[PDB]
Amino acid sequence: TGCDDPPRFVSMKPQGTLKPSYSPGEQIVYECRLGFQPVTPGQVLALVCQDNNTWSSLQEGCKKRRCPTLADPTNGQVILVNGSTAFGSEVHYVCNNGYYLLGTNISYCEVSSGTGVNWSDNPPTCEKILCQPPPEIQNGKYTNNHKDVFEYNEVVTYSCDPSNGPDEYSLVGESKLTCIGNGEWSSQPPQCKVVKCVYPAIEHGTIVSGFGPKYYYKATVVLKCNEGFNLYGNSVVVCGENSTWEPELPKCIK
Ligand SMILES: *[C@@H]1O[C@H](CO)[C@@H](O)[C@H](O)[C@H]1NC(C)=O
Ligand SMILES: *[C@@H]1O[C@H](CO)[C@@H](O)[C@H](O)[C@H]1NC(C)=O
Repeated sequence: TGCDDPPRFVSMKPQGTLKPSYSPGEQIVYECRLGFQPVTPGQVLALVCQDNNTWSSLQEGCKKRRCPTLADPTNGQVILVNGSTAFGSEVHYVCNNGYYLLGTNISYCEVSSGTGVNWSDNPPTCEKILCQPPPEIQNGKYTNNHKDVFEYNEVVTYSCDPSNGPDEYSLVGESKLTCIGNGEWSSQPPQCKVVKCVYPAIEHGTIVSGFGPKYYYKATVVLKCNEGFNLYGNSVVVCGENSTWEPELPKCIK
């Protein structure tokens, strides 16, 4: 009656295509699967429908190929996340602080070749993160203007110039910015401009805090009403970026 069904193997497959039923004496030849290689090259792998209607005994014949081992790129590292360079395993590339990755971070062990295995991508490099000097602004000299390039985390501080005339400047934005990316700084070069707010006045209400001669940017003035009045607006104002009291001035209604 024969042997109708053949057992599937880990590392092998029938070389050609199978028919529904086999009769005794016939043989199925096996071959390494993709990504495998012979355990003992040359050794012919085949099942034989024996005369007892069973399939003969065939040991496992191939073994997972492996992509070449990989070295850590300079200033970085390669991670065998799967614990080997086996076929069907992936590696991750990462760079040390101060360094960015140039290339493809994840590489795959693939049977790109009809015969043989190779990584899907070449290894990246790790390039040091050097960003160019920040732009000077109006009356704004950054530190190390004389310097030509800043490495990672080098920090520049922005200096407002001396007064053009009577009233001095007030540096809007953040004075200190740092080199955090290969071509990136952390903050925009901050505007340095004379910011002064109008003296805060309130009918029936005294100025509790402040009294600064000139209320420059970020000055802060607390205000409260005179005896008998109930506050209606917000007690604390802040000299604004646009020289406007932020928020609006309070009122002191009966
Ligand atoms: C190998 O590791 C990666 C990352 O954890 C995971 O995505 C993948 O499934 C793993 N593959 C194997 C064969 O373990
Ligand atoms: C690898 O880099 C790509 C961009 O090249 C990014 O989209 C991806 O999230 C990164 N993955 C890892 C594990 O670093």
